[PDB]
Amino acid sequence: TRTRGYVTTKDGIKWYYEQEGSGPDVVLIPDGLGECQMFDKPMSLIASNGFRVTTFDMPGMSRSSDAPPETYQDITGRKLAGYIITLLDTLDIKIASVWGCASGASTVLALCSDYPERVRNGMPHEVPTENPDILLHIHEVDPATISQEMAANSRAYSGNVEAWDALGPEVHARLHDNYPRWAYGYPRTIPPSAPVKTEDLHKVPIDWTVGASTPTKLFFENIVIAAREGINIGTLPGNHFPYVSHPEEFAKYVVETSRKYLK
Amino acid sequence: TRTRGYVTTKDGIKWYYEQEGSGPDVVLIPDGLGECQMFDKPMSLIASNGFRVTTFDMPGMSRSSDAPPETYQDITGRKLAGYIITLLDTLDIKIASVWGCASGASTVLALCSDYPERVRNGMPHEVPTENPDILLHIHEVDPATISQEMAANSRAYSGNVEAWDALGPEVHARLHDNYPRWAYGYPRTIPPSAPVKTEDLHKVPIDWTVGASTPTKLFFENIVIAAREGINIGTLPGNHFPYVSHPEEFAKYVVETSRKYLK
Repeated sequence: TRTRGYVTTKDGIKWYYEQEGSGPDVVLIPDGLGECQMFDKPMSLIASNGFRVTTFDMPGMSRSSDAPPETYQDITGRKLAGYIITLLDTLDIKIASVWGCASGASTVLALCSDYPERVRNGMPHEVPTENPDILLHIHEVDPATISQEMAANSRAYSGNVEAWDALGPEVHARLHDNYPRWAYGYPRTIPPSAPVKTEDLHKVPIDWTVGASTPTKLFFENIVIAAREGINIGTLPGNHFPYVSHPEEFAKYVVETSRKYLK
Repeated sequence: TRTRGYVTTKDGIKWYYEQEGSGPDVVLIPDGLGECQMFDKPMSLIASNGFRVTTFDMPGMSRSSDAPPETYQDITGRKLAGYIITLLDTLDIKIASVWGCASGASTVLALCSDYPERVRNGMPHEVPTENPDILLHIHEVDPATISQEMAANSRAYSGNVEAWDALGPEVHARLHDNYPRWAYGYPRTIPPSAPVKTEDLHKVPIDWTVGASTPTKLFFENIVIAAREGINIGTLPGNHFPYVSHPEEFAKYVVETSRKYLK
């Protein structure tokens, strides 16, 4: 059964989290928008394949908004990893298979690099390494405008607008409030903090992906870096949100990829 | 000064070709549509930097229509390379910097692999290694349908529909006649014959590119291969036709890339 609730960690964050299943641990880290309801559908699919799946809203986002200012400002992959570690310690998850897109992907990599003992295998998807043109001045306009622009951008990069709309009104209302916060703390600090250096990439197994429909230039360095480092790299259908656009295919990938590292 | 001409080579092909400038040779091999008029603007731009630029319509296409059927059936990069070598001998171009997209890129690689003495440096763009979904059965369709389908596909993937439209009605009238020809002879045999083996890639300098706006999956294999093989890889603005969509950026890429291997 899916359990849903809150837990407050020693850093002051009141986390909203969800769990389902039993078996080896799989952790699903949201993308920058910090909304874990995006994992609902695939979560059931992955859990039913023999894994305990854990997901959560990110600090200051959505239902995890009751968190100290510090937890949502000047965000890096390493900063978020530190908070995730704390959360995992509280939930007693010693080792796991970790997924993450965008800033979630940065966190995955930071975990692979600085907390190898806790990662069975990392699945990063579209690691931000450069700040995209369309988001250069996102923080320069009114909050309401940010919400509107980001709402349109996210939909456009959803990979399936119908499924994006189908996330529901409750999710979209939460996203509306996350957009400005995200813009102030993420886009400028996340990309330069990408742990994509050679010394970050070889302690644990990594399976890297990029969206099949995502314009080549956006995550082009992701591919090149992976290939050069001899790390498995491929695409997933969709764009920025494979777990929303193609939940079945997304679940299958996580299951198969994690299943191969089990022993 | 732009010279335009026709010349019949010993294989029976009546080629149509154009040339401009003086200096080291630059050859612009068209894409699968074999329409060299798409290189019009950039041709002058390249030429003005001290290069003799040569382009031509491809066998069976457009103004090089008068050609033996064999020359546009069961087409591979290697078959095209052969025909092009003969033409180069006939125009007395000994060594050249060669650009090519799609099947033109397959041709470039074949030239780099089999006729290395004739290539100063190769510039392949979007080498087909797989056949996309859409063209999976466009060879069992019919001439009017194909021209309707392909004309839209190309516009879509043009990278700039205004510029594509601005090519003119003569151009599109010729393209109209080529679509089916292209379809019966290219799609099924070009991708499987891609000269992207280890042995094909290290005899001469190669600078590989992919479209910046092209969906990642399409030429994902190109990136992985280049990176794995230590070959320079990057993006160019646009999609499939950077010479049409972004003439100045294209011309700059070609000139700068070529200048690297001069003197």
